[PDB]
Amino acid sequence: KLHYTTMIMTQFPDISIQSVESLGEGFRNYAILVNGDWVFRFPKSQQGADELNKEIQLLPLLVGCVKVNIPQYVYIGKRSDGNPFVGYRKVQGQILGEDGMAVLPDDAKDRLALQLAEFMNELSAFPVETAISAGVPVTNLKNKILLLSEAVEDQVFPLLDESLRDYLTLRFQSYMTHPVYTRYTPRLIHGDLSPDHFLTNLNSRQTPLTGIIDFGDAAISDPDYDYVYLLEDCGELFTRQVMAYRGEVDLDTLIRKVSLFVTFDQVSYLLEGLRARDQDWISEGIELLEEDKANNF
Ligand SMILES: NC[C@H]1O[C@H](O[C@H]2[C@H](O)[C@@H](O[C@H]3O[C@H](CO)[C@@H](O)[C@H](N)[C@H]3O)[C@H](N)C[C@@H]2N)[C@H](O)[C@@H](O)[C@@H]1O
Ligand SMILES: Nc1nc2c(ncn2[C@@H]2O[C@H](COP(=O)(O)OP(=O)(O)O)[C@@H](O)[C@H]2O)c(=O)[nH]1
Ligand SMILES: [Cl-]
Ligand SMILES: [Cl-]
Ligand SMILES: [Mg+2]
Ligand SMILES: [Mg+2]
Repeated sequence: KLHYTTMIMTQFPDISIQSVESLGEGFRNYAILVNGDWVFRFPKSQQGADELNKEIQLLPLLVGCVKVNIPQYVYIGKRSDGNPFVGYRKVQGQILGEDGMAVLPDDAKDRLALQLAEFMNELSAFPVETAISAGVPVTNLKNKILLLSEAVEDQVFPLLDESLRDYLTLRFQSYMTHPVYTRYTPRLIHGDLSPDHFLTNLNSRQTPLTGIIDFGDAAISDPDYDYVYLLEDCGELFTRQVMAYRGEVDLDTLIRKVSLFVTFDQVSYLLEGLRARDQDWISEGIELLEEDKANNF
């Protein structure tokens, strides 16, 4: 508390702090709300610092290209050399969350699907070279999944029933051996496009999506990756609606491709629990892998 407030007030003489409250946190950042108005967002690691340095350069170039609100860093602070933090006016609205889309009526879901399709479209139109110049990495997704499959063999396979191992090997091979999945034209992607990052004003019937946050995973990569959490967290029906508005073709094949990404996400989630040495997380991740197999076959 006093730790974050002292850094803020030392570095920003125009901020007089009357209230401070925790707002949210993810794997890479801790966010607090100052005076009900300002989000101060603090990286949790050097990797978080790298991602924030990317966002500092990228987001100002994106503001004028998207039709939702995104964070605009007004305050740029430093913890010490190479350790930035930022402050931005809260992106307004209600975070939708996972449990949000499940309850929404048809007209609202239709409008949200249209707005998300448009947002993805805008990212796919953004000049890749400008993004790279802003520190956005070029992530060859085929090579990333190859490295993942090696890690799984080493760290994950020992924990599994051989039948679940057989399933995972099948999923990795189904992705890796099909050019229909592995070849793509790279684009700027958000990289973590899950509904915990969707800000809404459901009072607006026709334009319920108002904001998107957390661009820390932004990459030049496969645009189909930005469907992964739509499928995992919003469901196949909604995901297919977004795909239709975007003019995707052969949705059965595309859904299969994204479902492979979902499998790999479940592996990744377990690997994070193994890295953290969290037995509850490990057990949860093993269960999610079993559910992935049961849901697909
Ligand atoms: N909370 C419970 C859920 O947690 C995971 O899903 C969440 C991901 O963890 C998030 O992403 C983060 O973790 C990823 C690796 O897993 C990273 O690549 C990414 N950069 C991180 O921001 C993503 N934004 C939302 C998604 N619902 C499990 O998969 C899911 O089964 C489980 O129900
Ligand atoms: N309502 C609201 N919540 C925010 C805002 N910025 C961050 N948050 C919350 O803080 C959490 C952590 O921020 P995020 O950038 O996603 O951190 P990361 O996932 O660790 O990279 C988010 O998931 C939100 O819950 C904002 O502008 N408005
Ligand atoms: Cl992956
Ligand atoms: Cl398969
Ligand atoms: Mg986040
Ligand atoms: Mg992030």
